Amino acid sequence: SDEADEAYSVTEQLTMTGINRIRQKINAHGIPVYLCEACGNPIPEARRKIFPGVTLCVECQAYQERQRKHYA
Amino acid sequence: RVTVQDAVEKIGNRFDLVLVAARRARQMQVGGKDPLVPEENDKTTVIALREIEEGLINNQILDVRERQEQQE
Amino acid sequence: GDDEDSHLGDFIEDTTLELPLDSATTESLRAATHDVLAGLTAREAKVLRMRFGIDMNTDYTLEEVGKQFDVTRERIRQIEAKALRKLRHPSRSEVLRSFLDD
Amino acid sequence: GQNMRVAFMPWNGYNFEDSILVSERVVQEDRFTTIHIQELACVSRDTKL
Amino acid sequence: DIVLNPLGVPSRMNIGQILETHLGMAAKGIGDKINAMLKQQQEVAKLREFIQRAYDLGADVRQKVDLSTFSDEEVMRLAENLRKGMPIATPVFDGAKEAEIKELLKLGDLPTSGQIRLYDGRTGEQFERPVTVGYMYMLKLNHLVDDKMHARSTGSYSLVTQQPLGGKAQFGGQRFGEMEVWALEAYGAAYTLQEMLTVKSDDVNGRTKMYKNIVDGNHQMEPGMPESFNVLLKEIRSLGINIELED
Amino acid sequence: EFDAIKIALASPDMIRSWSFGEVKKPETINYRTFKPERDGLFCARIFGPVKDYECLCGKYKRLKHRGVICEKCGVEVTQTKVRRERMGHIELASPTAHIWFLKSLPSRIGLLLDMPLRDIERVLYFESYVVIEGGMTNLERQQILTEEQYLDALEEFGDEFDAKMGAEAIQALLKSMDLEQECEQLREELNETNSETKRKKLTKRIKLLEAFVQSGNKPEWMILTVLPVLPPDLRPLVPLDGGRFATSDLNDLYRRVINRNNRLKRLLDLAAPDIIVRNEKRMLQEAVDALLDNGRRGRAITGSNKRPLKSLADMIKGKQGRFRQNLLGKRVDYSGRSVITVGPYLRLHQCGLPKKMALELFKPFIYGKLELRGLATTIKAAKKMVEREEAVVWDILDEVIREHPVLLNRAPTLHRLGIQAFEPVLIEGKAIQLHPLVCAAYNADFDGDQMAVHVPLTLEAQLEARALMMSTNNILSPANGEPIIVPSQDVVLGLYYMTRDCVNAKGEGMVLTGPKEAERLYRSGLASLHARVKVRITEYEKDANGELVAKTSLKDTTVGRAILWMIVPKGLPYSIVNQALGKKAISKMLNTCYRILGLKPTVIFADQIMYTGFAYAARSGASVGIDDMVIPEKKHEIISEAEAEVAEIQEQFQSGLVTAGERYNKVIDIWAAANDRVSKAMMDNLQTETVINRDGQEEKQVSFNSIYMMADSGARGSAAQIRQLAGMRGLMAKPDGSIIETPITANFREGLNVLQYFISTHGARKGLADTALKTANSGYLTRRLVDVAQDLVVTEDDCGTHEGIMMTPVIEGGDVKEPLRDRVLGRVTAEDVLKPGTADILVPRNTLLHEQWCDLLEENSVDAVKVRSVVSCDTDFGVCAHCYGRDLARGHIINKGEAIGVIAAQSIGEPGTQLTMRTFHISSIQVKNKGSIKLSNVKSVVNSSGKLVITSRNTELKLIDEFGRTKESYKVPYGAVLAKGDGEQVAGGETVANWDPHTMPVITEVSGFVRFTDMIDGQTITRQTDELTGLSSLVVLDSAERTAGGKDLRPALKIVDAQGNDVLIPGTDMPAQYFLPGKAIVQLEDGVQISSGDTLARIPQDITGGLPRVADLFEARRPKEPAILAEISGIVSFGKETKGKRRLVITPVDGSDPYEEMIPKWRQLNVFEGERVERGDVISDGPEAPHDILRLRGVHAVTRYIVNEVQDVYRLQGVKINDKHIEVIVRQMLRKATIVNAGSSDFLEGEQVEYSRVKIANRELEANGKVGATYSRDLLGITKASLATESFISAASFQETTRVLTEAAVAGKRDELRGLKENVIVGRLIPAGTGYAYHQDRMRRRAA
DNA sequence: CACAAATCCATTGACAAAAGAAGGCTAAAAGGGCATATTCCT
Ligand SMILES: [Mg+2]
Ligand SMILES: [Zn+2]
Ligand SMILES: [Zn+2]
Ligand SMILES: [Zn+2]
Repeated sequence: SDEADEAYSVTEQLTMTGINRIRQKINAHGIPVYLCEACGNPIPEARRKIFPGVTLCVECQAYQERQRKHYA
Repeated sequence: RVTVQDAVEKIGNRFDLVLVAARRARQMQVGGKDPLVPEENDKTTVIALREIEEGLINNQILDVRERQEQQE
Repeated sequence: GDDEDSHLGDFIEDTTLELPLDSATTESLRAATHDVLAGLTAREAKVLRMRFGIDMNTDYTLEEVGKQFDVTRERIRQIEAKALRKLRHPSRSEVLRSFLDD
Repeated sequence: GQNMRVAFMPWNGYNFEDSILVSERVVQEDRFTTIHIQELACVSRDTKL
Repeated sequence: DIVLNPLGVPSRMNIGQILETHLGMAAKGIGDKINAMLKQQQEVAKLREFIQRAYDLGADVRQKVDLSTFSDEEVMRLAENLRKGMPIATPVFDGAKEAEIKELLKLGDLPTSGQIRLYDGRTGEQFERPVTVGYMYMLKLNHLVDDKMHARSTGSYSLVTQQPLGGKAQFGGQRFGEMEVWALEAYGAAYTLQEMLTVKSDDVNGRTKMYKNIVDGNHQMEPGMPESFNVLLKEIRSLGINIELED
Repeated sequence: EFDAIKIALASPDMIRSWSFGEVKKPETINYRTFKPERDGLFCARIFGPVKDYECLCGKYKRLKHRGVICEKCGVEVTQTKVRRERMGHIELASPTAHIWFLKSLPSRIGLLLDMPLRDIERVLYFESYVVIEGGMTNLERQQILTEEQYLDALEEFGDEFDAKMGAEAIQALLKSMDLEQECEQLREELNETNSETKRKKLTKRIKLLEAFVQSGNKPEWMILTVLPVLPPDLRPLVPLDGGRFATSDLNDLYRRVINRNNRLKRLLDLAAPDIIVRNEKRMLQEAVDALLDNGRRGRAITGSNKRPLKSLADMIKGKQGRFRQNLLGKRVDYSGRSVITVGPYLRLHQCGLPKKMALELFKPFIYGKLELRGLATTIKAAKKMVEREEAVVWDILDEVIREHPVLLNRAPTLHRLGIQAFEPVLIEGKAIQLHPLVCAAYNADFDGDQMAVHVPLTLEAQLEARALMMSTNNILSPANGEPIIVPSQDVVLGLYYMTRDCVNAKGEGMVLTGPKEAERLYRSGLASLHARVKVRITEYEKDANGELVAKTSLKDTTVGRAILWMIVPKGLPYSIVNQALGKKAISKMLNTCYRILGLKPTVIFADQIMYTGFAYAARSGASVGIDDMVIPEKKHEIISEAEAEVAEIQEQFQSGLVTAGERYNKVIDIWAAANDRVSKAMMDNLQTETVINRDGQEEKQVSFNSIYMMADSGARGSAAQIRQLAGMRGLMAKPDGSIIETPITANFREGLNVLQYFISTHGARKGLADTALKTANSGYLTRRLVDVAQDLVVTEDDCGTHEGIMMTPVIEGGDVKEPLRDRVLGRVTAEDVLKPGTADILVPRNTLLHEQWCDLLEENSVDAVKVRSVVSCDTDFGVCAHCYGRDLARGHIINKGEAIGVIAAQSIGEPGTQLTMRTFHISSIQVKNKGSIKLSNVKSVVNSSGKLVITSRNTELKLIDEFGRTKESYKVPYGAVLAKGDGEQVAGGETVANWDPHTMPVITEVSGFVRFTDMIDGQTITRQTDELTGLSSLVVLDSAERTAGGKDLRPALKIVDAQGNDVLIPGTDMPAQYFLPGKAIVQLEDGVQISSGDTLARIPQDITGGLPRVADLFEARRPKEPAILAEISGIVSFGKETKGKRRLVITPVDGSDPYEEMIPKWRQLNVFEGERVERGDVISDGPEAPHDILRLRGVHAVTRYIVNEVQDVYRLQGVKINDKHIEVIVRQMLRKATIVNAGSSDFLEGEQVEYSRVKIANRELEANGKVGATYSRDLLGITKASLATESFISAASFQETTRVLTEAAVAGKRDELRGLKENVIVGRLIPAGTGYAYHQDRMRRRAA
């Protein structure tokens, strides 16, 4: 009907997919590596506790974030 | 006149129904006959569909009446 | 304007068109005058169609009607005067009285 | 605009999708009248006749 | 007076109308209290006392109005202009909370929930589950119908293509666009469509005959050629192209 | 009366035949009088008189002079309309080139003379000569020269050159060349050069030349020497009030071309220098070229207006042009507009009308009646008196409107239900009434929306409107049989408030003698509207043959439900009004009423349900109050906890444990979890907060909060928005998709400070901006669907074929996403339906599966129903009625005539609006429930564990129930660890397969030892020893891992025995040695033992839903990652290596495998080079293209892929749409086709032509003794399938007009009016609907 | 039967008029020319 009555649907679809993507981008479960893969060096157990499923230490993950930031 | 399901009870395809009600209403409006069913002060289309709704008119009865007119 | 893309020419109307009512009027006129011209004498009914441009390629002048009806250039106007003087009757030719609006 | 005693309730379908049901007291108190002073011009262009 | 639809508020999430109509109910209640005090010509002192206590409530509200430099000379006027209802303010984002609205509703003796029992006029019997009232500030937008409603039997016709005009100023007819032609094709309407795009719009000789047969009680229709198609013939043929209508 | 519209090139003698004279002067009119000039662009003599029956000099001014042309002014006195009909011509001083054969895309004069278009351009604009009769010196007809070369050819001989430059040169080129000579020449020069490019190119060009041949058209006709002018009227020079004038740009364009022509004439009689005259000729070619069209030429040569002058062709094409806008979309007389309001009082079969509009539209009717009554004299008196509006005209109007319907219509007519006919009801005021149960069908609220009313004039029109279009006949949607008169927004709230148990109220728990005493007890004020009650009722559960057998009971129910029962008709059972009766249930109620009791009772019951629902929602006093928006008491707790969480993550981020690009995601997920928690808390505190105490103790009931009551009822809104009221309101993502990490912790019952509102504004703005843009293309996919399948109508009654699709539910291992009920309701079975008892013929050959047969199958559980689709209907030029089925607005079998193409388009379109406008995006088979298991394509062996494991590829699991069906299926990949077998009645909750993405094994078929072949280190592979524990193994190495000294070898761990052979795989002529590709992770070293089915070497390794995903999906566009498959069915094997891409061929069982192409290893292989994969088997990667589904798995798969592809876009949206329609667009997508061999045909073998010519041809040639011919099935996207059309008027109306016209011009095409887009143009009846009789009988007239 | 007027269509015979093609008037358009040297813009 009225365009605000529709535009709410557009907005909520946009934001629902936003939350879904940014909530699916966290790794759920698995056997932690105990070592950042890019360096084979230990990922300290605090990081192992917060996100169960991490596979990088802070440095190599930071590098990958910066690399993906330019999208290619 | 409310609904024409009965007109599908009489003939089929729902199109020859309309196009023959139009011919019978030609006969009944452009003075060539009067109705076989008592019109309760109704419009010509109404009467045509009604007398169709009695099994009194369809393509065959109208055409045989046509031939009887050809006897003149 | 309107951002509708209507050009200027999309609003310039016609002036050659016969007003669809005025055609509907005139179809009764040649019928209605046919009505009184029905209840005329064969001379008056024919002479008036003779005198005026009715139902043909027509408007034969008064001398021309004097020839065809074979009476007189002067006598025709007499029966022509006789024609509508009988038609000038209120309560006889009131049909065209309908085609008057002051 | 002007403030009306307004109630929120269906009342018999006269406000179905976005409708409204104004009392005759509103239109009789002259409470929503307006003045539309519209204009009409007319020229005299001397034509060829 | 006005009976809105209570379903508008969930979907259209605009709580402003409920909250504002509650607050306006409080304002008109204060006004009705003042009018009872006034038309009865209660006092000047008691009127002053009540108005004063009405003009202050709510924590640290920025304005400070009092009746020292008044009055009387002023509170009779400041009543007679508030007799229709104490006009309130509310800043755009620093407005009154729900609480101060309810305190207004308690000042005048309206129900704090903002909701009354109403009685159906026709039946005279009483609704269930009290309904909300209050003084919403309505407006009259200028989509006024009687410059909107419009229709034509047979008006004028555009020059180049023999079709009706477009505007209600010029008596344009309703556009029979492209989607409507599909809509009629989807049904069996074919004579409907034929008249709609031949004798009602475009055809020069069929439209006159159509009008005549209407006045003569014969509801027939003589097709003829759509004038727009004749223009398109002259236009396609205006190039070195020979389009023709075969036998 | 005409037929078979024609078109072709125009001869100069033709064009002279049209005109009535030739324009010479560039004058137009007289500037003092406004009479036309002598022979200007408005002539008296040429284009006739100016006013009715008079000359222009005034010598003759009567109708009696009709026809005779005056002698002084010479203007043929006739009607003044004749100026609209005459045409003028122009004799150009020199030749000039038509732009449409010049600069159009395929260059009609380009490939008519072997030339590049730039060559003929250099010729035309007087740049370089072109040789004709160029002697036997250097050239004969083609090659260009220069002025150095022109003079060194004119050097040494003046004779023997005979060439010109420009228009005359091209004209002598065309006028000299013969068609038959060149066609036969390149015919002989074709089959000796039918190389793959040369063959098709020369064949198409010779096709064009032969089309020129049989046309009788002459190429030199293409170049213009006489130019025809429009009549004056179509390019008028109207007088504007105030002395000004208005003309069309055609006028000044004609004027400029006449000026350049006069100038070139003056030049020619001067014999001025050839430079100036050549510039004149160039300029005239420019002028004419910009006359016929404005685009191909560089600069649209504008005027004093700073806009481009609008030339000829622009008045045919484009949106604005005659075709697309004015020739279909045109205004109408007897039609009016107004604002719509509700007026719920009046029945569905009618609408209120303003009295003024009613007296306007039916003006001529009322004139006719006032003359029939004699209440007036003539029509003039009638108009005068109706303008006075005396009393009698009101009764005349009430009389004439009485049974006379009117059409209502809205601006956005999406589907056919956007136009319905009502019976008027004379209303004062100026709004238009409307039955509220029809708004939803229109999709119009009452915020000031405006319908329009047209009057059906013709008596056939009145009957069409009443019998086909009237609202009461049109209640069921066409896109799906769901009734679309459902209670929309407020009557559902009243009905839900009516049927609602409360534990204690007035008169709780009595007994009532009937529903009527319930009503009498409630209105008197002795029981509540909804108090739990034992009631005596009587339900008419008709069970026998139309027998309405009543039977009573003592139902325990609400007083309200008992009341509502009194409006239910005889049919239904009481268990339908014996619930809460929300929005869903009541729609189901109307659906069941239609299903059980016909139509008329359902319409009467619909009006009753609306009346009673409105009345009780009035009684309810259902309000919304600020107290009714409850805030959970435990909200601030959750807020504090989540703020503690965000502080915690911030603390850790300062501790150097996380990235900001993950701190973001953690805080987002924190707030989202808090949001769902707040919503659940608020629902608990609101959905059932109501506690009540009958007989002491308190009890729990659903709440009576009248926001909950308007969400649980489903009237308006849902639980989510009510969250948005009380709880916290989301996170409010930015416009693009970046979510802003600090939520709006407020709600709407509390306020929002400026930054909360500002953060809201991003999403609100984007949403409103893109909902105002689905308006910009409300009808774009609808248009591009209609303009492809419009020409398709049900034409015959039954084509007697047996093909179709085997319907089966859409289940993917979860729950049945689409039962066999819906996918088969209303279709026609092509064969019997055999119960799994294998002798129970249930529906023989042509039983239309209504609710009853589909019911019987439902409780019989047969799920194998071969149903005749439309797409395999054998009919020609249409579809078998019995093939299409029944899904009409009317429940019965389709009837011949119905334009099912258009309704298919409008059904696949209009819910498209209900979709999202923007393309959004989104391991072991554990048995989920009880049953048995079936492995389809189960080609496996007892493996190393003695168990089952996938040696095949397409093993698809199935939760076998004992019903005779497939309960829940799964896919089992290659080498899956089948923890059981096939045919085991198993338990629930069990993983019967397992496999690893990093272990795609090459497990052994049978036993053997670890005895290698070719596995050589340094030459082929690396002697890997993973010495973290010390294990050595010979893993296979790819060619960039293998050296060149072993790259021409094929590594494999050869299957052996304890003896010394290579044990050959039984079934093939090869010994078993499992050749391995790169990365083939091997462990078993040389000489180790294995047995049958052991782990040899286990090599390692989102759905969209938008609308423009669908238009693409209806286009067969080759996606980014196509998946090619096998063209042959047999054992495969590799080939050449890395010519950019790997090579490998699929070897037949006995035939030849010449099939190989550039297989890139970037796209990973899923099959080795030793499997017997059949045609249509998965080798490539990614998303399969729909084309290859057709060419490999046939037409039925490509349609079952496409309907099951586009349906799930609707499915993923919650939208419902029938599948029948998505086939009818399919059937247009594959109408073209290509040939396999000529045989007895008349076309090229490697050619393309539509199906039906072949379909009529080689089925007829079987009737003859001659051979049939074979054909390849093409497949075109809708916009690409739509251009290919048999007409040339149906194509000009929608596609590139100039492209269609020149092609259909040079082709000499002849259109015989068929389809629905052309007959609208010509304005005769349509072939499809009511005018199906009118068009067949033309065939009898076209049959003598 | 059978004689005397009112007046029918028949001219007859005068006049007042309307236009219809030429004759006089004249304003309009059309054409016919003017050399110290201006040398590629849009
Ligand atoms: Mg709207
Ligand atoms: Zn690292
Ligand atoms: Zn003349
Ligand atoms: Zn079929």
